[PDB]
Amino acid sequence: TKIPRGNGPYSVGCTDLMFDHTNKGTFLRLYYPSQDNDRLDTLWIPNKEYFWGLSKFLGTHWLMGNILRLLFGSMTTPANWNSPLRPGEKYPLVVFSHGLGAFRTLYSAIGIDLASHGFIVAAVEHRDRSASATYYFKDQSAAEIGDKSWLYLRTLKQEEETHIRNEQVRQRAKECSQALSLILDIDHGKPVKNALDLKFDMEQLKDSIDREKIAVIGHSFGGATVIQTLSEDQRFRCGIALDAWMFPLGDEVYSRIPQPLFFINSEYFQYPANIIKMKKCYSPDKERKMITIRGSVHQNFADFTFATGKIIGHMLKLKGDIDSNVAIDLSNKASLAFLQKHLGLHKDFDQWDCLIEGDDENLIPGTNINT
Repeated sequence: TKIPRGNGPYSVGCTDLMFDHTNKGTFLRLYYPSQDNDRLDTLWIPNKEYFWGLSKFLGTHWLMGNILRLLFGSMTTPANWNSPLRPGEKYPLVVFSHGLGAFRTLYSAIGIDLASHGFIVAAVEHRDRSASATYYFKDQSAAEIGDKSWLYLRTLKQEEETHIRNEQVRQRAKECSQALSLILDIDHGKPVKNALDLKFDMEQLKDSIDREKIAVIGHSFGGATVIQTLSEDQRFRCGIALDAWMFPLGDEVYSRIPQPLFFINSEYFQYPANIIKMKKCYSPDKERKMITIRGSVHQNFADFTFATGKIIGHMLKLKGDIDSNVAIDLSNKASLAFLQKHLGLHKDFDQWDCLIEGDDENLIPGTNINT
């Protein structure tokens, strides 16, 4: 309801796709240009179990899950649920990777804005136990019945963090690559039975993808995921890391990323041990850009920044000093200029090329840490 509408001229639809039905299958939320703009009715957090998972992630208990559920269980996001895909054009494609404790529906302000500018967005739900919650089906009959097996976030010990975070980032990159293969195979006529029964016929995606114009975007854990996925999969032609959390990455990735990479940071999250890993990606033979959104916190990139009032938002660290709409517009506009530049798009996003340089009252070129 306070999650902003896309600023672009396309109307936006949304659906969910799970294939195959198993814990090793792909689960994603699709944002796309819709033919028609009938009602902004997409349910933001569609199952009680995500609220239960958010509560466990936050360190609270059962009452917190029910409180979040009471507060946000009927909150919508501004996209036409299961609206037909707009025909007649091949769309560039973004694969989006969520942060630790998030899941596929929590970056709709970004997904919806990109889609309103003519992108298809596949927001993946990771099954590495980094999502607060996710689900899959133990067999085709459980899928037919809607009999969901839930998987909740894994809490780690200290001695575990180094090994398990790196295993999770590797699974995450496999899941981004698999999600892309799923969309590309559908684009080229692979018959798929969605494990979820929804009005959106996935045959509409046949011959709807501009297969040369693929990018990967992600927040926090998903920013590390951008870098791992780029190093393994040359089908992704550039990456945008939103407040990348660099800890999970092994030292081998930094030399292994030919594609252009854009770091969009919050002012109040970053720290030298994290920033120094970002600088390790820099090379004179490669395009790396970094900007910092002045007055932003980590949560400015995710949908909970639009979920509360200005005052509660500041106390819970969901909002920064900057206005949440001003911050997301800067991140989305700079993203669009970067995607036009490195995917070769024939649109007008280059009007924001200056935001890539950090040339704005609310942007810092590079970083406040050491730029």
